[PDB]
Amino acid sequence: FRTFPGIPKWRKTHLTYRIVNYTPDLPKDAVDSAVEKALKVWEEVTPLTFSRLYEGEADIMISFAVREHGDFYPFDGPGNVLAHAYAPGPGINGDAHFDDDEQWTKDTTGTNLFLVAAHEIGHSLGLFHSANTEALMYPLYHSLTDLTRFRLSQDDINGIQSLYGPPPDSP
Ligand SMILES: N=C(N)NCc1ccccc1CCCCCCCCCC(=O)N[C@H](CCCCN)C(=O)NO
Ligand SMILES: [Ca+2]
Ligand SMILES: [Ca+2]
Ligand SMILES: [Ca+2]
Ligand SMILES: [Zn+2]
Ligand SMILES: [Zn+2]
Repeated sequence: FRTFPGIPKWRKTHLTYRIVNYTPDLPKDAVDSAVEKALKVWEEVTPLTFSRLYEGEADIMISFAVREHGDFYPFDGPGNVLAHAYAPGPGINGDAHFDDDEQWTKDTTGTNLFLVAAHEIGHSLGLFHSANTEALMYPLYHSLTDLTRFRLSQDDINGIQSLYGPPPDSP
């Protein structure tokens, strides 16, 4: 696995997130659910937990945008770049932006928000891209991915636990 230069990481266990805006592609509940599920994937392999804020500045600010949207990395329209996130830290760091020129769906008919979100939260937590072709952190989306068999690879777990450690206990 790979981390960010300087190995940035959250210095606290209880993190907060907030959905800044909503895409027209899906109903609000579908967006909230996808994000919650993406966060759950990581909470179960670390001693971290997440709480939602509806106002103010949360650690992880989530939003949808198109083309130029404020940062040094404008989106490219439909296809190619699907989203991007920033390493742990204050301000824009830890935030995740989704390209709304993509057709976000709850399933795989279009671009599954859950899968992409899970990958982005990986960056928000301090993980960069992996060369391991089975890792969630390997930068490649495929429409034929089977959601029912989704799970983190050992490379993703090793990586995230090298930063925050494993959960205090297990079933
Ligand atoms: N087959 C495997 N292992 N797939 C994982 C994987 C494993 C298990 C289940 C699903 C997936 C796919 C998750 C989707 C990951 C996103 C795919 C990358 C799309 C292109 C993109 O948006 N790239 C930017 C890079 C921007 C750089 C611009 N210079 C990025 O990465 N942002 O975060
Ligand atoms: Ca932030
Ligand atoms: Ca795009
Ligand atoms: Ca869209
Ligand atoms: Zn952005
Ligand atoms: Zn990525």
